[PDB]
Amino acid sequence: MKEFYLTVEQIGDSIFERYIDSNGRERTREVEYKPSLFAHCPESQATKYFDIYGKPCTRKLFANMRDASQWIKRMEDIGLEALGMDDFKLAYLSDTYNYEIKYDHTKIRVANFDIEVTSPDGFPEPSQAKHPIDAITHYDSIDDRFYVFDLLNSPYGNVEEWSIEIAAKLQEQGGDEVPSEIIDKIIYMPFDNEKELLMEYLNFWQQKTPVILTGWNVESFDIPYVYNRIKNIFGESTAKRLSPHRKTRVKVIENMYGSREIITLFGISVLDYIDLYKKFSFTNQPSYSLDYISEFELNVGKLKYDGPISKLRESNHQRYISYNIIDVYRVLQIDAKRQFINLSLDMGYYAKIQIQSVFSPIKTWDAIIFNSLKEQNKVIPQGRSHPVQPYPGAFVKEPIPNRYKYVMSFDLTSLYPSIIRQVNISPETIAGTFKVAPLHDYINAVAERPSDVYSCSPNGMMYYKDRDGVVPTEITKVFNQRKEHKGYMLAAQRNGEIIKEALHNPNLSVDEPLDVDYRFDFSDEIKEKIKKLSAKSLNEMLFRAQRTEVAGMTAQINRKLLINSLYGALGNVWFRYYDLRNATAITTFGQMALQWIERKVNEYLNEVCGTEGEAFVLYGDTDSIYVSADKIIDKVGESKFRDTNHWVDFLDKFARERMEPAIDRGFREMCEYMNNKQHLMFMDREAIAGPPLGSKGIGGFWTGKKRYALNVWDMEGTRYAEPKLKIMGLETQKSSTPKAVQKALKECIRRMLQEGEESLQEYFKEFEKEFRQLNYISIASVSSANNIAKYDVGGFPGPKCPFHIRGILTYNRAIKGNIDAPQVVEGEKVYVLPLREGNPFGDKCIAWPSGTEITDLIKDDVLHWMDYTVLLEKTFIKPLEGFTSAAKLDYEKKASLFDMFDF
DNA sequence: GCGGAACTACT
DNA sequence: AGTAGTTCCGCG
Ligand SMILES: Nc1nc2c(ncn2[C@@H]2O[C@H](COP(=O)(O)OP(=O)(O)O)[C@@H](O)[C@H]2O)c(=O)[nH]1
Ligand SMILES: [Ca+2]
Ligand SMILES: [Ca+2]
Ligand SMILES: [Ca+2]
Ligand SMILES: [Ca+2]
Ligand SMILES: [Ca+2]
Ligand SMILES: [Ca+2]
Ligand SMILES: [Ca+2]
Ligand SMILES: [Ca+2]
Ligand SMILES: [Ca+2]
Repeated sequence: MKEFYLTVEQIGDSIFERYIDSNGRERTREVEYKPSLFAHCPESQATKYFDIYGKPCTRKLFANMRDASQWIKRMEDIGLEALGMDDFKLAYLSDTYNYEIKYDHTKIRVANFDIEVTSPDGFPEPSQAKHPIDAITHYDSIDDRFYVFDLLNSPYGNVEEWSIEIAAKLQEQGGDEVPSEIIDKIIYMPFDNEKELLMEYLNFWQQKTPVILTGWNVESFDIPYVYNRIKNIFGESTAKRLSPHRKTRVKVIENMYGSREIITLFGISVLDYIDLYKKFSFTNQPSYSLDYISEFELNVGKLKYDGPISKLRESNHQRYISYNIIDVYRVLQIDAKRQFINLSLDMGYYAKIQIQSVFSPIKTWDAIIFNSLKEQNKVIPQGRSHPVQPYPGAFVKEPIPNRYKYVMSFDLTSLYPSIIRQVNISPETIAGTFKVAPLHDYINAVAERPSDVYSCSPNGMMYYKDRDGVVPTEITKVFNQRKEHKGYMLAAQRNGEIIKEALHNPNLSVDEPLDVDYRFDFSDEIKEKIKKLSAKSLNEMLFRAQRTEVAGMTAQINRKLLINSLYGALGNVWFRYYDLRNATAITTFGQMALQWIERKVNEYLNEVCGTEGEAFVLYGDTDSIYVSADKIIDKVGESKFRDTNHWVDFLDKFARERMEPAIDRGFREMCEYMNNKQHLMFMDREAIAGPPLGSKGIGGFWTGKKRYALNVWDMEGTRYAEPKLKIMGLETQKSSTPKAVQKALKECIRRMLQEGEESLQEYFKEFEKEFRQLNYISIASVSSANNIAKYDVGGFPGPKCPFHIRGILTYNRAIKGNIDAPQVVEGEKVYVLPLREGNPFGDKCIAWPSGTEITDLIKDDVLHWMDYTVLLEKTFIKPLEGFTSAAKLDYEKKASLFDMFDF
């Protein structure tokens, strides 16, 4: 079909691009690309080229890129603007693919790899690569195979080959539980020497050069390690062969006692999945280990193996290798579920950029606006720098800490991109300034109307209402494109059902899969043929209908992610269209809006319930307001409600038929007041929360800004079977807290909201004793010792020493003169427990090796002096009180039943 | 490292 | 205790 690119690169004066041919073959190309730039000219030399300001420009075509750059520097001294796209890779993509790109991921080579490197001393530093690579599994998507390169005769031991027959059996037999559907997709290659092994790994890499490279943290470890290693042994010029163009660029970094290398390989796109998972996940994981995330996303357990990690190879090789493969596999399962690489390509090919530039909102948007502008003979402004300096932020109401029974919230749609469209804020729409009053004067409609000819903002800017802005025109385009892909998706997910129903009655015969476009609901003619098709054809059509559905879905998650990252570009000094005054016009507007709708709602609810000065808005998000329906319920006794599911119904209607309308009216009166281009502030109710009918629960509470808990029944229309707990900033998932205390802290919240003060106390008492009876290692902690030697002063903790190092020294002191005891080594991993004051160890804590169990040398004292109380009060009662105090409760009664017996 | 949450440590 | 100063994630 139409060809698409794989990678674009600027190597001096030529562009090096890898692409897919019109006949589907992968091809490479070199092009001494000849760029163009622009310069302003007089109103008599004008042609067809204009900047966003309307002033004419003349084109300048250079012989090569070096000249073009050279001409920009030169143009700088003269003091004249150099308009035009200065990143020549994007201009070349815009010229070579002047049409919507339609790609076929099935022709794109995506590589996923992980390596293993045995280390006696500390964690192997990549920038040094002193330790040999004894394993390396490479999964190629084109071939759908797991290529395992297993070493066999290292300076750290020699071993037996891996056995696939074993690998698939139950561990309870010696097997490694390697998934079934993976066993036949493995190609095991055993080697007798590293240098050998390594060379083969390169022939492999040239014969199957990745286009996209993934793994779990391959960017800050695996890649630099493989690079430096090969370098060390064969030379940087036979290491640069990991680059299809023999060009690399090594960047170095280091802070105090940490240092790293990130080797950018020319001609190949690196999308580290961890880096990727942290961006599109939108879920803060308290940890990002392959192990933790794999559990979260796959409810799969941390593969077991005993002994210290640094010797798992000479100890047990079989399992050593099997856990290398499993891990590469766990990463595919996460992608097969999150589909993040697939989202990368889509967004990448949409903006026409290098796929990795997806991590940068600046590049992506810069390309979109450029391409949009170029198709109109428009010339982009030259990027000039400006001093970084903050401006007002998001208004966040300081809530009065307390309990809140009935609460329903309202959110306004895509607030910021929406302001940019309402006020018409863009760099070339600025039209003036006005004498500005205090912000309070504006939220209260006390100040004078700024203008009757221009669109304004509370900060003092005015914009042109007669012309569309470059930025706002672009936002609207992307917004309308989502609606388009929604439809395609729904129609494909709909044509999908039709096809399945057909499959219930396959026609015994031989036919073909119909030639139809799945983005559109099938015609009656098609539907009628479906019923007669065979099972082969039909099953095919289901694939293709299913393919089309996912495609339209990713397309819209894309336009959605895009729109949300725009404000991030417009506020960044390095964005080509940045302007401090505009960035501030958006932020000051958003503030005013929120506090204006606040006054209005407080106005409308006090009138409707017949009262005065009452405050119904208890808290304000940056784009949300939380209202307490307390009186709105008291207005109806709360004894006239059948079940709880009844009042949820009632409030649901009271917000749609009365709340919403009074809100829309208010946002329009503000649109005129500020005289804006188009009214776009849409604030719809989203959540309904409170305590189960006829219960003692409190409903919810706020401790402070961004810290609250709500018992939610309905969210934007969908009624929950079981109420859901919404927890924000109460830190109930600290990595520092024992898993059992995380579950207990969440339990006290549910009981406070759904059951009540009484029910709370009962439970605090319960967890109290059950916690004091937990195994030690249960409540222990982990961290590693990677700078103990320094912190060590004559055997004791030196100044500013870290807790775990204190333990690693305390342990270190009780083991002097013993050889059976597991020693702690620089870089290893350890366990830490707080010791009770007065212990035989002489310090407040102690640590020990995580790879083996506590020496019988100290075990008994450790168990006897473990400081349960300090942990219990530090991780469970200190935070618990924050909730209770603010909510006006007590997790323990001071006076109980016994003080009736006059003992 | 990055960027930074997220932990000590001090006037 | 706010405000200021450190560790350090993820990788064997
Ligand atoms: N319009 C436009 N072109 C740019 C800018 N920067 C570099 N160019 C280059 O301008 C040329 C585009 O002109 P083109 O559309 O082919 O002109 P025409 O087709 O002869 O009218 C290409 O070499 C672009 O890469 C820019 O900011 N705006
Ligand atoms: Ca790894
Ligand atoms: Ca590993
Ligand atoms: Ca990284
Ligand atoms: Ca049939
Ligand atoms: Ca919100
Ligand atoms: Ca208006
Ligand atoms: Ca909504
Ligand atoms: Ca101190
Ligand atoms: Ca220091």
